[PDB]
Amino acid sequence: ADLEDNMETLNDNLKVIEKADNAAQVKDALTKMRAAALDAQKATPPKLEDKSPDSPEMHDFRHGFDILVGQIHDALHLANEGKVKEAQAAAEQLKTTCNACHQKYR
Amino acid sequence: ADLEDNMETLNDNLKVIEKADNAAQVKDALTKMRAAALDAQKATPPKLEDKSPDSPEMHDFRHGFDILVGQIHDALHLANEGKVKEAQAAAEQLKTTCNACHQKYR
Amino acid sequence: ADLEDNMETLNDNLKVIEKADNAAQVKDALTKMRAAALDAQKATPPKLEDKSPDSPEMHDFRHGFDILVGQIHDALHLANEGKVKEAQAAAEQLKTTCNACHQKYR
Amino acid sequence: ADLEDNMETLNDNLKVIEKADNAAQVKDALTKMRAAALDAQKATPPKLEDKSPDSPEMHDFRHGFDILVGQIHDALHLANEGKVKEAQAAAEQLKTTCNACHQKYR
Ligand code: HEM
Ligand code: HEM
Ligand code: HEM
Ligand code: HEM
Ligand SMILES: [Zn+2]
Ligand SMILES: [Zn+2]
Ligand SMILES: [Zn+2]
Ligand SMILES: [Zn+2]
Repeated sequence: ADLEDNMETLNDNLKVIEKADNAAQVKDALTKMRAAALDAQKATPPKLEDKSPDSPEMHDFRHGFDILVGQIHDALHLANEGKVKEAQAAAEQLKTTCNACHQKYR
Repeated sequence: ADLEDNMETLNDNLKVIEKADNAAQVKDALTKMRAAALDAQKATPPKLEDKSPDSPEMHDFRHGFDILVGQIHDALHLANEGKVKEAQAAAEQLKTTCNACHQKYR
Repeated sequence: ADLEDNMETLNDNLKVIEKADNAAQVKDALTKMRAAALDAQKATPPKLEDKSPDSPEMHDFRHGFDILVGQIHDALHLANEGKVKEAQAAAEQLKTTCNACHQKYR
Repeated sequence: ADLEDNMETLNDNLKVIEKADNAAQVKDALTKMRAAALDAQKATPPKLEDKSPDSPEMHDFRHGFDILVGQIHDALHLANEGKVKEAQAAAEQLKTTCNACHQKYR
């Protein structure tokens, strides 16, 4: 899908996690986020459609996703360890990464 | 693309890296590997077409990519730091991850 | 050294990075933070001096550092790639990790 | 402690993990390895006592530990998820990292 969609996914499951009750939910949600993130990856953001594919910006843009995915990956682990609360914390702190990118490229 | 393709990509650039001379090459090759890995991600391997999307296996399968991608990501950094040799080492040691997955799901 | 010290180090270089001008500075500062974090690691926080060494808390406490170190490591890479700005961003976003631990154990 | 010691620690718990039966053991052992690794970190290897602290080698040397610790961190997660076998696999594959450093600096 396109950015807007994967981003909608990202934001939806994030709220699902915040309202989540069981570790089952959190896991599934995070899993979708990973997918959404990995997909958002390939995309080229509007503010950067004039920049070349191998631009310092496009590279930093892609780097952001590697950070985001790495984080989800870990939060995932926590959910898998049954630790629902600290997994949610992990998800909440993800926002820092979401935001970060938004300033630079949204 | 489909697994076979992204896997071909993955294996080709790996050898490109082993035969690589300049940091420029390694970078580019690793970059391609990231793309191939991230894509291979979405795919569902043959040995697991009967297993549900949220199977312990399908999840572990996906996890391997997170490891692989993470590793490529760091190798990438090394290449960007001009450190061609240790980046190649990083690439060589990636194999451990490639193999790992192959036993369980290839 | 002891927590307070390594923590002071951590917070000092963090501001050094924020006021940093050249990539050389950022690198050096981040390098100090790595050392400081790696050291703070071994330590046992006050709120947890009654808890056993292998407590869920002492483990989570240790995990936080693994996250922090991991992040510093990557920020370091960026600095080495000459990318001073996104390296600073990487540092700023570290705080999320700093904070996270402080709620739970400070 | 000094390198030799942390290294002994590292190699001992590794074998403990290989002979390990319950997830409890694996966790505890890996935890010791982390401590041993993080400590080995600060040290200055013999082959590099003539090189300056900020040498390309001393830096690469330190980087190796960041890789090792990172890996241990993940194995740790697997143990915590009860997955004793794949955690042991994680541990076995760590050796690739152990070796790597030994060629360059042992
Ligand atoms: C889990 C974290 C994240 C969440 C929940 C999130 C959420 C959102 C949401 C809800 C939008 C709404 C606007 C729309 O698409 O119509 C948006 C847009 C956007 N996000 Fe994020 N985001 C996250 C991470 C990131 C990261 C890491 C990057 C950069 C690498 C990024 C780049 C963008 C961009 C470029 C847009 C503009 C899309 C457009 O053209 O409409 N986001 N984000
Ligand atoms: C850089 C590391 C890797 C390399 C170089 C690599 C390479 C290859 C190659 C050359 C094939 C050839 C057979 C073909 O596709 O026709 C293959 C197949 C396969 N690989 Fe990898 N691989 C890597 C990592 C991984 C990882 C991490 C996983 C698991 C998460 C994985 C899963 C598979 C599977 C399931 C197949 C079978 C594909 C098919 O149906 O043909 N690989 N791989
Ligand atoms: C780069 C991020 C971090 C910065 C800049 C930072 C900074 C600080 C500072 C300035 C103090 C001042 C109080 C003092 O020590 O006298 C402090 C205390 C403390 N920090 Fe951090 N911290 C960071 C990360 C962390 C992390 C990840 C943990 C947990 C694993 C942690 C645990 C603590 C604890 C337990 C104290 C109390 C120390 C005491 O007994 O005085 N910090 N931190
Ligand atoms: C878990 C993986 C590792 C294991 C099990 C391991 C194990 C060992 C063992 C058993 C020795 C025995 C010699 C002695 O100390 O008397 C040794 C030496 C050494 N290892 Fe490792 N090691 C590991 C990782 C590393 C890494 C990542 C580095 C580099 C960053 C490294 C650097 C060294 C060095 C420099 C020595 C020489 C110490 C001396 O002066 O005696 N090792 N290692
Ligand atoms: Zn973790
Ligand atoms: Zn690295
Ligand atoms: Zn990075
Ligand atoms: Zn993992």
